[PDB]
Amino acid sequence: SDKIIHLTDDSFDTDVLKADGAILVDFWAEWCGPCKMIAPILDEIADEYQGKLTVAKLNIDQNPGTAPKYGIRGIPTLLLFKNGEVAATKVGAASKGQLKEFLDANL
Ligand SMILES: [Cu+2]
Ligand SMILES: [Cu+2]
Repeated sequence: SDKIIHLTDDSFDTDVLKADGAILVDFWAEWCGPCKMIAPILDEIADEYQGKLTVAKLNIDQNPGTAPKYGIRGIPTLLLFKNGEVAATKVGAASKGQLKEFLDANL
């Protein structure tokens, strides 16, 4: 968790929308087992990709306003923002290797 940005509905418009560079946003909730499984993978990705990527998390139960802005249907959903715009999307479970493939194709 040392490299994960904790987002809220109150901070999203600053920390994501006013940021240049790439930010991987994980939309999650505590009831979601696959979300909890990807959590340690995100710590590893945040470290390996530091300096070309920031990793952030938004809990959709605590912060219900953001996900509908992007039409999110279910979780996990990962949105890769580049300079305030969604540039890539991945839904559902992902292994480390699958997440690295997704990031490498988009960074
Ligand atoms: Cu950490
Ligand atoms: Cu490292």
